[PDB]
Parts: sequence; C-alpha cells; structure tokens
Amino acid sequence: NRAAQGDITAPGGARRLTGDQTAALRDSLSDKPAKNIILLIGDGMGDSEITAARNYAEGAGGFFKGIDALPLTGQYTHYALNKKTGKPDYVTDSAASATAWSTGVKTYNGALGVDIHEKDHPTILEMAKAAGLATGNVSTAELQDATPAALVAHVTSRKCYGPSATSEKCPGNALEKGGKGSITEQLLNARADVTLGGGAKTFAETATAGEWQGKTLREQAQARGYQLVSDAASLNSVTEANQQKPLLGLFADGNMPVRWLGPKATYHGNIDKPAVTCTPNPQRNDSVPTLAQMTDKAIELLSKNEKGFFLQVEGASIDKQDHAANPCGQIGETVDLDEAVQRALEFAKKEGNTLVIVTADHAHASQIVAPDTKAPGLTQALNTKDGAVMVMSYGNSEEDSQEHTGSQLRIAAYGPHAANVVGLTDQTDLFYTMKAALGLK
Amino acid sequence: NRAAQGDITAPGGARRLTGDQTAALRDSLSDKPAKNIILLIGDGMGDSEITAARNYAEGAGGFFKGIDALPLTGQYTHYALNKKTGKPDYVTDSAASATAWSTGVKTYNGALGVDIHEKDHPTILEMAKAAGLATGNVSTAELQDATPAALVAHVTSRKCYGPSATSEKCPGNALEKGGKGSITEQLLNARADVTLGGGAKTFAETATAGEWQGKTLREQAQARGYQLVSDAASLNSVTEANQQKPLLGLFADGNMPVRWLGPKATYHGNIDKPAVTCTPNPQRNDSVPTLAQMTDKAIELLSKNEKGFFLQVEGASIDKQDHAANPCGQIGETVDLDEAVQRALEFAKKEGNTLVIVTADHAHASQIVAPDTKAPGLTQALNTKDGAVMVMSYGNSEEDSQEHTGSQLRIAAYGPHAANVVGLTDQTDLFYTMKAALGLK
Ligand SMILES: [Zn+2]
Ligand SMILES: [Zn+2]
Ligand SMILES: [Zn+2]
Ligand SMILES: [Zn+2]
Ligand SMILES: [Zn+2]
Ligand SMILES: [Zn+2]
Repeated sequence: NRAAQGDITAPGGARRLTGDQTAALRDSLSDKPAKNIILLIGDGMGDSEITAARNYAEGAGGFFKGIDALPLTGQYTHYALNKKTGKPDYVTDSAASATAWSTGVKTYNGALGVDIHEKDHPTILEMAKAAGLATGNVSTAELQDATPAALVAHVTSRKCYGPSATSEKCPGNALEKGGKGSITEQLLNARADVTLGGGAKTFAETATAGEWQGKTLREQAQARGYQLVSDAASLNSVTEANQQKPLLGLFADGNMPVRWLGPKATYHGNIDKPAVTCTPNPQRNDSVPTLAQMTDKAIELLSKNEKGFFLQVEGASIDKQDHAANPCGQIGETVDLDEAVQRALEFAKKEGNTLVIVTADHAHASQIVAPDTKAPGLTQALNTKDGAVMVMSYGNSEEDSQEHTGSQLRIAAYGPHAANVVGLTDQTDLFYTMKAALGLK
Repeated sequence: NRAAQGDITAPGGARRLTGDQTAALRDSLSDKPAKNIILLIGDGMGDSEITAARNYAEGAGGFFKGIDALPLTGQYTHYALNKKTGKPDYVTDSAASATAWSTGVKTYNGALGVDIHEKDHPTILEMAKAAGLATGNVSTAELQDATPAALVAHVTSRKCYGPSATSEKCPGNALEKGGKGSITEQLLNARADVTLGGGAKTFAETATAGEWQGKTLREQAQARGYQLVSDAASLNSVTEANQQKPLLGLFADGNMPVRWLGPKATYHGNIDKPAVTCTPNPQRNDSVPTLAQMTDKAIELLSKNEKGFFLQVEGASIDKQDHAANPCGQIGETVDLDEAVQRALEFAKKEGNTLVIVTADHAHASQIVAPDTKAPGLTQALNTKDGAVMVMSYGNSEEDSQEHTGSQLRIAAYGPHAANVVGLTDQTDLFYTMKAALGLK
C-alpha cells in the first residue's frame, strides 16, 4: 500500500511510505524464470493520465490498488523511426510502439510486426506459442486495432483490417497477391488460445482467396474450430480454450463502450461551465464484459497450461477519449484498467511465478493545470473524490483530435525479472525482458 | 550506460540494456548510513522536459551521463494544499513543493517552511547543521527564490525577499514586528557553510531593526564573518568554508544567465518559422560560474567535514524558460544540470557513502509533439543531434507565462537508502528519506 498515511495537512501525513524500503525491495528481486507473463497496456496512459485518474477517483493522496501497486518502476522511451530516413520520429503511434515491445525492433508509424524495410519479425506471442505456451490477447479496442493486432499480424499499414482494405492499402500483404493476409486473417492464422475484444464488423467481410474463399471471416473462424462468444454470459460459460478449441470473443462491432460518460472539454470550459462529475455510461449494456471480466476468464483458461502462458491486456480507450478531449471517458478507462490490473496482481501473488508489467505505448495530451487556467485549447473542471476542483487541459491540436506526446513514461513490474524495467530503458528492451524471462528463443 | 546499443533500425539496436539487471540492482541496494547527501533539483523538470532535452542534445537513443545514470527510479506526487480548506491543490508552485521535501509537511502555494496554519517547521538543512554536518545550498536562481530559500527561511509568502517586501507582504515575519525576518535575513541567520547563486540585488536593502539595523544586508554578511564572492575566479580561490568563515557567493543581480540562446516559441511556429538550432548565450559572461563549477567548489569545501554534509543543487532555470516558452533556454538549462549531476555522481562513486538524488519540484508545460502538429499554443521546430526535427508545444496559457502541470514525475537515486525513491512516493517522503539516511533527529 502507498496511500497517504494520514492527515495530509500535518507533518508526515502525506507520506506514502511507512518505513525503509531496502529489505522489501531486495525481496522483490528474483531472477528465477517466469512461468507466466501478463502485460497490461494502457493506451496513451502516461504519468499525467495516471495522475489525473488517481486524483479524480481516489484523491491525490489515494492509491490505485492495481496500477500503483507494482513495486519495481522506471521510465522508458517509445520514439518511432522515420520510414525514409531511419532517424528517430519522436512521437510514435500505437502500431510502431506495439511493434517495438512485441518484436524488439523499432519501426515507422503505422507499421505492424514489420521493420522500416517492411520485413516481418516474429512476435512475443508467436514465440510463446511455438514454445508450447498458452497465449492470450485481450483489448477494449476493435481487435484489428494496432495494440492487439501487433501480436498476431505483420502488415505495412495498420489500416489493413480485412481483405478489402488490405488489397487497396497493403497490396504486398493481400492474400490474393500471395501475402500473409489482412490483419483479421493473420489473427485467425496465429490462433492464440484466447482472443477477446471488439471489432466484429471486419468479420463480416468475405475472403478473396485462400482455403476459405467466399466465406465471411466469421465463418472461417467457425470452420477452423474457434468457439465464438459475444457477451459476458456466453464468455463466462466457456470451460476451456486451447489449440483444438481456441476462444474468440467479439463483444462489439467496433470499439467496446466506455465505462464513464461526461461532457467533452471545451474552449475556456473550466471558466464558462460548472465543474463536472462523471457518471457510469448509461449506454453500456450490463451484458458487455468489462476488461477485468475478460481478464478473469483469460487468466482462468490459460493458467491451465502446465508449461505457462503469455497474456496481453489493453485498456485501449484511455488513449481514444484523451484524443476526444473527454476527461470522464479517459479517467473511467483508467479506472477500468486498474481493475484488470488488480486481477493480474492477485493471480500473480498467489501463483508466485508470474511477471506482471504495467505501462503505456506512448504519452498523450492531457495535462493537469490550475483551476483558474486560461488556456488556448480545450479544458474542463472536475470535482474529485477529495472535494476539490481539478482542471484538465488538452492543448496540442486545433483539429479534432488531441495528439500523442513524446515524453518518456512509467513502466512498472512485479514478479520474476521485474528488475529489468527499472532505471531508463527503451520500449524494445521490454521485448527482450519478456523473451528472457520466459526463456524463449 | 543506457544509450541505445547500436543501429536503432535493426533488431535490438535501440536496446538500452545489455543484459539481465537483477544482480546489478541487488548490488545497488544498501541500507547503511549515508554520510553525505546531494540533492539535485531541476525546477520544472518533468519527464517531458528530460525527454525533450535528451532528444535534442544526445539524440533519442542517447543517454544523459548524469541525469539518466541513477539506477533506482520511481514516480512521486507533489500536489500542494489549499490554505483555507486543507484539501489538495493539484498543481503546486516551487515554494510549497520545496517546503515539502525540506520539512516533510505539505503546505499552500507560495508558502516557505510553514504549514497551512503558518506554523514554522524545521528543515533538513537546519537539522543537518544542528547534527554537526556541513551544509550547502546552490542554485542558478536568485538565492531568495523559492527553491533555495525553502531550506533556510520561514515565511508566509515567497515574495518576502528582503525587509522592504517582508514588512508589507509578510507582516508577521517582519523583523521590526518581532518576526524572524525576511528570507535574506533568515538566510543569513541560518548560516549554511556554502551558499551560491544569484540574488545580489536584495542584499542592497538595509535592515529596519535588529543588531545590524541601518546597514545593508551585504554589510551584515561581512560583519558576521561571511566571505563574499561575486565571480568564478574569486570563487575558485576559496580554500575553506565553515561556521567561522561561511561562504556566500552572489553571481548576479537576479537570476544567473542561461547557457543557451534561441527564439521564443510562437503560434504556428513549427509551420511558419524554420527549424531552430540552439547556440551559446552571448549574454553569459565566462566569469560567471556554471552550475557544475558551483557544485565543484561546494563539494570540495563541504567534504572536509569528517561527519558529513548535506547539499542541494538547483538547476533553476529549466522552469523559467519553460514559463517563457523558450526551448533552447529550457534545454540548455537541462544540459547544464546534467553536468552538475555528473560531478555529484563521480564524487559519490569514489567516496561511496553518499546518496545522490535527482528530481524536480513539479511538472510543466512543454510537450514533444509531431512535426506537422497544428496546435493552438506556442510551438517551435528544432534540429536535434539525430539530424531530425523535434517539435515542442506550450499549450496551457493564453497569457505571457506557460504554466506548471500536476503529473507525477521521475525521481531517481544512487547510494545508501536510494530504495526509498522506488515505486510511487510523495514529495514529503523525500524529507524523511533524507532524514533517516543521515540518521538525523
Ligand atoms: Zn496508442
Ligand atoms: Zn491501442
Ligand atoms: Zn492514440
Ligand atoms: Zn518550480
Ligand atoms: Zn526554483
Ligand atoms: Zn515555475
């Protein structure tokens, strides 16, 4: 626990520590192998986003019981490459970053599972599976989106969702041109044991070539032995997931719905609008599983493999609501993630051989600023759990989408080999940390 | 060393790690006493600021040999308190934040060494000196400015530089009303062995009461046994500093000039103005010591003391140039600090009983964004060491001054007790960390 000790107005009352950490920390260090790994990604979840969520939901002196509880921490850099020059491109997108931690190679913005030369490289999930480990890939995004796609698809543009877009935009990748296929087709080939998220829509396309031609990708999935679920009760009734019967959960047509609703930040909104309180999203049907519920089932199913498992969990819409300049949506998706993280830590603490990592793909726009701020972008005032006003500012785009930022950001870990996130590292080190911790080749 | 391995375009070439860190970090873990501490603060130096500076000066895959080299890292919270309510104020100023790590108690914005009830609390410097340790206080700001002033002064507003402003803004601290006096008067009473910075201007005022009434604060210093220096050569030639002959250096009227010149960011500056390369500041005379040089003399003089020393070093103008939306200024001052950090680490590695800590008082405005960004605030394109463009954005104030932000930010450390900065901590923990490390009371 790292909440404030007591009365934050008094001496020592805002302390998060109760005693010397040296012994505890020594004891947090083990370089025995990891049997399992859970990687949780908050898309766009930089320190700022963590801090704003913490402040709103738990109070400034509060503590995220998942997010904030990983004891080994550092900062890592997630710059991409300029595709022509090979030089750094200081602000990555989700595809280049996800490619870095999943393959160990930098690449250009938009690219999945390929380097700047457009050459494929195998992913941590593929190398898990090859070693006979169970594999999970979970996200609140449409499953074609960069973050989950990067683990199972090798394509020259992240827009290559299915056959249609792939033919037009990744001709080199398209099945009918002899390539590996669209992101959705490659996802079906990769056959992780557990794949849960949104993105049903693209499954309605029919393949233009290959063994399942003329059939929707949904049909292909059924033809190939996959159990399809599409809501929380059907997911919960699944009793196994393996190579003979892999699980594919499709819980929405595009992105899964956000947990909280609030208004969009506006010009001078912290000055001209009253403070806001977020509310649970009245549009999110109770029958859509949450990210922690997706995470439960995935852990439950994968932990059955005696050899071990690799699991990626993405809180995808932190980023998407940060783009939308929607503090409540943004914060709620961070709360959402913290719940999934608690699940992971609770399994990992009891199992004892599980390395859990929590970070983001890149930083974002949202800034916490003073209540009287007069800023040129979009702002909004929030009433926090402390009963004070926090203002959030989105000040880096005049267009309709607040943009990523280049700042290094937090990475934290618990479990075997967690030492390797500490100090300054690069996103590509995380690939090798994962590879090594599981003893893969 | 945590530079990129090799060819950042190739598998594994952006890695910062050369192998498994578990055993190295184990060996970084000592709970034996610290004999000395050196605390370096980059004012306004958030993770974004570090990143921008590294990107520019060392390249994206580069490594600050000082700043980036401390092996035990975490993230800390620095929210202040509303004076009336006692609730968190999510964006601190430099006075509340420096009060927190220097006394271990939160306070309101603009307060120095006092809590929200205006009650004094002892500082780590005062406590060091009482235990017989040598003490230094160094900064590129005027020495009355919040960050250095917090170690030696107790006032209700940070604006109470000398007798003149203290009588009218901090009437309860004014000497003529029976208070402890202005920041400058209290600074002189506290009598650190070594005190170096700017702020000569205020020493020209005359005291309104007390033993040295009717004399200038400069004459008071002389009369009280202090050796006064005003430039690098005179500073170089000092051979001792102690309670009989304490050292006070005053190297500028107000703030010391910055190291680098470049133009101010402007609206659409990344688009309408060409890329900038920073150059050295023609206004900074060579006779002005640098922060590293100040740090050198300080370390050398203070290390005479057999029992130990406490030293704080502030790269103060990272913040001020962030305020002024001036990337070359901001970056130059971060490079300046990295040098002073190198001095400190070199000294700690050789002496081996010294805890060194590098952090910031709070986060700031500057954001690294994409080259074609169209932002509503102030931007600028810069040519980095990698021969690529980085754009920087200042997007949270339509006034002449860009504003602090509340994100938690990096704290890093090296030496005995440095475990206590790892994970999530509060800025007030840092006080207690320092205190227990030095066995103080
Ligand atoms: Zn992203
Ligand atoms: Zn994503
Ligand atoms: Zn995004
Ligand atoms: Zn400051
Ligand atoms: Zn300062
Ligand atoms: Zn400031």
